Amino acid sequence: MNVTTPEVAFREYQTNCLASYISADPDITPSNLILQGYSGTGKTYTLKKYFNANPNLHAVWLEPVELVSWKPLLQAIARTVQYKLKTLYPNIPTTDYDPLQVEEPFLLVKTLHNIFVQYESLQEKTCLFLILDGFDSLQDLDAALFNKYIKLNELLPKDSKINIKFIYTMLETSFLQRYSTHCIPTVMFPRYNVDEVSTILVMSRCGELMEDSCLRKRIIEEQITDCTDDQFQNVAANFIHLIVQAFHSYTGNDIFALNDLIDFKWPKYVSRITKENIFEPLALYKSAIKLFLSTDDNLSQTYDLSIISKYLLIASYICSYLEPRYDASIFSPRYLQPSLFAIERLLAIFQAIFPMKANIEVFQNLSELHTLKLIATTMNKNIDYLSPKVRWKVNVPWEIIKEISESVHFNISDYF
Amino acid sequence: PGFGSLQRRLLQQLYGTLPTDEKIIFTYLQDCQQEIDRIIKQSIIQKESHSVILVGPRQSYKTYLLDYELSLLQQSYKEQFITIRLNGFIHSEQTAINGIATQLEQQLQKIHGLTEVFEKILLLLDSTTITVVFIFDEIDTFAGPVRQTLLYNLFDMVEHSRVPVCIFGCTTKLNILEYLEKRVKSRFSQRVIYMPQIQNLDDMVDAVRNLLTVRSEISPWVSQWNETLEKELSDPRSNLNRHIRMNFETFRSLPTLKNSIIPLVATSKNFGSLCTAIKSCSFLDIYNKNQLSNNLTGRLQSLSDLELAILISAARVALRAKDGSFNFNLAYAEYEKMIKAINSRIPTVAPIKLWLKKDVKNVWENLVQLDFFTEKSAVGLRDNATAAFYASNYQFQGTMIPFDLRSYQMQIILQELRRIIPKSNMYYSWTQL
Amino acid sequence: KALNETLNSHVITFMTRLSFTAKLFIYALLNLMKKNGSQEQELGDIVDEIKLLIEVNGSNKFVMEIAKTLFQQGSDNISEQLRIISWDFVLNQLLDAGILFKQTMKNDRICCVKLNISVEEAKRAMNED
Amino acid sequence: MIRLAEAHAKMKLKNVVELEDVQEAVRLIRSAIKDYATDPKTGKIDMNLKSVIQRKLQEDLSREIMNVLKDQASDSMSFNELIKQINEHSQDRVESSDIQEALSRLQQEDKVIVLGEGVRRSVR
Ligand SMILES: Nc1ncnc2c1ncn2[C@@H]1O[C@H](COP(=O)(O)OP(=O)(O)OP(=O)(O)O)[C@@H](O)[C@H]1O
Ligand SMILES: Nc1ncnc2c1ncn2[C@@H]1O[C@H](COP(=O)(O)OP(=O)(O)OP(=O)(O)O)[C@@H](O)[C@H]1O
Repeated sequence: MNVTTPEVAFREYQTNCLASYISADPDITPSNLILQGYSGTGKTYTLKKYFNANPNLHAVWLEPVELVSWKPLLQAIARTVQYKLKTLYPNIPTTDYDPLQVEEPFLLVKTLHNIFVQYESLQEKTCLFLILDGFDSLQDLDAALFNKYIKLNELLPKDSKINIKFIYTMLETSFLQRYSTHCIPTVMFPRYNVDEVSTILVMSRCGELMEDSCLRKRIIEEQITDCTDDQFQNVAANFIHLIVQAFHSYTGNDIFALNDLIDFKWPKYVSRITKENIFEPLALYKSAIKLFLSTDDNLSQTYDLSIISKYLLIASYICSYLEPRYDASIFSPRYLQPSLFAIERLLAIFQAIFPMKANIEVFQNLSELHTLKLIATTMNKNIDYLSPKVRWKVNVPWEIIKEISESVHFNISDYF
Repeated sequence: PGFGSLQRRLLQQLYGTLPTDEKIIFTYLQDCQQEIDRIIKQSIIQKESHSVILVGPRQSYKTYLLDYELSLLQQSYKEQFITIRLNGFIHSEQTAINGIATQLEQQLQKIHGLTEVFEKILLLLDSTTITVVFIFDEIDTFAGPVRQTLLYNLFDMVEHSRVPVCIFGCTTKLNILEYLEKRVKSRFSQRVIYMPQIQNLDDMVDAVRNLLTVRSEISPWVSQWNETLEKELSDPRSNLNRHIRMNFETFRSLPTLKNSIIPLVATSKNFGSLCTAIKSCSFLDIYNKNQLSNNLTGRLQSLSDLELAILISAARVALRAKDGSFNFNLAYAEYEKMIKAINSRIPTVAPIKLWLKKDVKNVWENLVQLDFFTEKSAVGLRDNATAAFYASNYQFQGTMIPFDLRSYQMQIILQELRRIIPKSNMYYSWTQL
Repeated sequence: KALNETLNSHVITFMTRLSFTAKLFIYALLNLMKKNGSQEQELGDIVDEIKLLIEVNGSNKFVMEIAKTLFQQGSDNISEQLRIISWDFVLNQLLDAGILFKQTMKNDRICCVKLNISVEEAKRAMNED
Repeated sequence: MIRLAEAHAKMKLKNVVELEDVQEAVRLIRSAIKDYATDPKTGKIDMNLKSVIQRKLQEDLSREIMNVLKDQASDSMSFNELIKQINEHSQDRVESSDIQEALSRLQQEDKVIVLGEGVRRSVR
C-alpha cells in the first residue's frame, strides 16, 4: 500500500496529497480526484513525476488537448485501457473490442465491464488510474460533461477485480466552483513566486543552453584556456537572472515566455562574449545592454500605398470617428471602437479632401483596401458588397493615419 | 511496522467500503433508514410493489443507505432480487432502455450460470421463475420537459406487474412533485422521503464518534485511538472540536468534513505523529488555505508591479464609466497619465518608465487569462452540448475587433483592491480615485 | 397522517435546518429586496451587503469572532477574502435544492440571483431561527 | 463636536469638559443626523429603525456564560466578578444588559441559578 514520494520542489504539499488518494488497494482510493491550477503551474509535470517513481501503479495517460471533442476522449479511454491491460497481464485469453464502437458513454461502461469480466480470473483487486490532463482545455466543452465522468464507476459492478480511479487536471477556477457540492477531493496549484520561477528556470534550462553549438564556437574562437564546467554554469546562470529581473514586469511569472525570451536572446548575448567578458558579467551586461532594453518579441514607410488609397483611408477614418452632424458644416471618441458609415459618405469626403470624379481606379483601390483588410465590413461569410445591408468601418489605428496624413501633407489634426 | 495496520483500518472505515457486519449507520439517519428498509424488505421478502423517491442535497448519504440495504439482503435472499441501476447524467432518454436490457441479461446470466418490451421482460421473468429493483439517480433529469415515458411506464408497472416491482429515485430538487407530470404524478405512490439533515452539534459529534472509532482489536493501539477520539470530542476547547463546530456552522454536508479529515489520517507516519497532529489539528488550516489559494486574493497576490498598475488603471476607468466598460486604449492612457503624475511629483534636478504600448500587450494577455477581466457579455462555459454547438457555430464580434478595442468588464472592484493591496505598494495611493 | 404528509411541505423545515451561512445569505437577499424593491440582486450587491450587515453590529465582541470565521475561517495564516467561507458551497446548494435561481454569466459580480420559493415562507423561516 | 462638548459642561456647571460630555456630544450629532439609520453607500433612510446574527450572538454568549460558570473553580460568582473576568478583560467593554439577558434566559430554562442580584450560581 505504501507509496514513495518524489521530492518535487515548490509542490511538497501537493506531492503529499497525491501520496494520499492514490494507493494499491482500491478500497482506500476515491472514485474521482481533481488537481487544479492555471497554466504554467507544474501539474502535468508533478503528476508524471509522481507516477514515474512508482511503476506498480497502472496509469493511463490521455490529453483532451489533442482529443478535440468528447468522442475521441471516450474512444481513447477504451483503446488505451485495453492496450495497457494486454501489456500488463498478457497470458489471460481475451477477445478484442473495437474502440471505434464507443459512440456513447453507456457503450464505454459496457466495454469496460466486458473487459473487466474477461479479467475476472485475476486473484486480487487492483486499481486502474485513468488520467486526463487539462479537462477544461477540451475545445468542444460544456458544463454538463464533467458529471458524466464524476458519477461513472458506480455503474460498474463492484465485484470486478479491476477498479477505475479517475484523475483530472483543471485550469480555471470558474469550472471548479460549479462542482463544489460534490465534495470531490481537490488539490490546488497556486502560481509560482518570482523567487520560485527564477530557481525553476535555473535548475531546468541551464545545462541545455550551457553546451549549445553557439558557445562551442565562441569558446574556441576566444581561445579560453582555464575554462571549467563551473564557470560555464555560473555564466549561463547569470543570463537567466538578468532576463528575469529585466522582463519580470513584462512577462509576469510565466516560465514559457521567459524560456522563449532566453531562446531568442541567448545567441546574441553569446555573440558579445569576448576574452574580457567572462569573469566579469557586469561588462557583459554593459555591452549587451540593448538586448535588455527591448523585449525583442516583435516578429520583425511601414505601409507603402498609392496616393488614392492613402486619401481614401484618410476619408474613411474621418467617416468612422466624426459624428454625422458635422458633415454639413465642417466640410462645406478615439478611445472607443469606430462607428459604422456608408460608402456615400466616404466618396463625398474623399472628393472633398483630395488635392477626382468616379473613375474605376477609386473603387479598385477601395476594394484593394478591403482585401488588405485596412477597412472592415459587417459580415463574415459570403461577402456581398453590393447588398445595401453592408456597412463599413475603419480597421486602422490613429498612429498610422497620422503618418499617412504626413506623407500626403494633410491636416487631420485640425478637424478634431 | 504495526502502526500501518491501524492507519489503514482508519482509512478503510473512513471511505466507507466496510463489510455489512462492520458498517455504520449514523443515529440521525436511522429513522429514514428503517423507513427505506421496511419498504425494501416488503418488496423483496414479502413480494410487495412500491415506488419511492429520496430527497436531499448532493453528498447527503442518500444512496449509501440503499447500498447498505442491498448488501444486507444479499446475505439471505441472494436469489430473490434483481437490481437495475440507471443514472440521469450518463444515460440519456435513449440509452436507458439499452442499459436496462443489458443489466437484466447480466444479472440473469449469473443467476442461472416499449409497448411490448416491458411485457416481454415480465414474461421472461415468469418463464424463468425474484423481485425487480429499479434505482434512479437524478430523477429531475428524467422528469424534465422531455417526455417522461420511462418513469411513466415504471410507475405504471407498480400495480399491474405479475412480478414484484420496486422503484427508488434519487434527486436534490424539492419540487419533485411538480417536476413529474400530472400523468406521472398520479401513478407514483408518492411516499416521498426527505433525508434527515444534521440539525444539532450533538448529531455531528456523534457522527464523528461513529465514523472514527474502531470496534475491533485490529491493532493494539485501537484502545488508545478510541479513547483519544472521545477525549478530543469531549473537551469543548479541543482544536478538533473547534474545527468541527466551525464546519457545522458553515456548511452541514458531513462528507465535506470527511474528505477534509482524510488527508490527516493518510499523511500520518507514526502513532505518536498521529496523536500530535490530531491534538494540534493545525494541518486543517493548511488544507483550508490551499482550498483558498486560487481565489481572487490568491491570484491577485501573485501579479507583478506593472500588471498590478495596469489592473489599477483599468479599475479606475471601470469605476468612472457609467456601465463599467473599458478597453486597452483607455487603460494605457490612464497608465501613462499616472506615470506622468508620479514623475511630476518627483522634482526635477537642475543640470519611472512608461512601458511601450507594444510591451503592455503581454501584460494585457496575462490579465485576461487570469480572469481579472472579462469580455463585455461573456457567457463563459456553456451549460449543455447543444448550447456549445450553437456557440461554436456563431462568431462573436469581440473576437474579431482589434486587440486594442475589445470591451471588458472588471471582476475585482477598486474597493476590493484597496482592501487587499498592501499599503507599502508604490501604486497603493492610486487605489483611491 | 396520510393527509398531513400530502399537504405539508418540507421546504420550510429544511430552510430552518439550513446552516448559518445559507440563512445569512437568504436574510441579506431579503434585506436587499426590501431596500431596493426588486426581485433579483447581483452578487455584487449581496457580497458587500453581507459585509454591511456584519459591520452594523460590529460593535459587539463576538462579531469579531464571527467575522474571523466568515472571512478568514478562524485562522491567522489566511488573509482577507472577497467571499465568505463556503460562499460557492451554499450558493450551489441553494441552486441544487431548487430554492435559488441563478443566471448564466462568467462574471462573479454582475451575475444575478433570484429566489425561487415564495417570499412569505422565507420570512417565516427567518423568523423561527 | 468641541463646541457641543463645552456646551454640555456649561450645563453641568463644571470647570472642565470630560468623556461623558464628549460622548454625549458625539451621540447627539449621530442622533441628529440619524447616521446608523442611513445606508452608508446610498444615503437612504432605513424606515425600520431580532436578526439571525443577533440570535447567534446571544446563543454564543449564553454558551460562553455556561462555560465560564462551569470552568471556574468557584460554585458561584458575582456579576461584577463575571464582568471583570470576561467583559472588561479583553476588548472594549460591552453593556452588561446582554449578559443579564443571557443569564435570565438560562435561568428561565433552568440552566443557571440566580439566588440573588449579587450572586450567580451553577446548575442544580
Ligand atoms: N517544481 C518544478 N521544478 C522544475 N520545473 C518545473 C516545476 N514545476 C513546473 N516546472 C516546469 O514547468 C514546465 C511547464 O509544464 P507544466 O507541468 O507547468 O504545465 P501545465 O501547467 O500542466 O500546462 P498546460 O495547462 O498547458 O497543460 C515544465 O516544462 C517543467 O519544466
Ligand atoms: N458504496 C459506498 N461505500 C462507501 N461510502 C459510500 C458508498 N456509496 C456512497 N458512499 C458515501 O456517500 C457519500 C455521498 O452521498 P451519496 O453517495 O449517498 O449521494 P449521491 O447518491 O451521490 O447523491 P445525489 O444523487 O443526491 O446527488 C460519500 O461521503 C461516500 O463516502
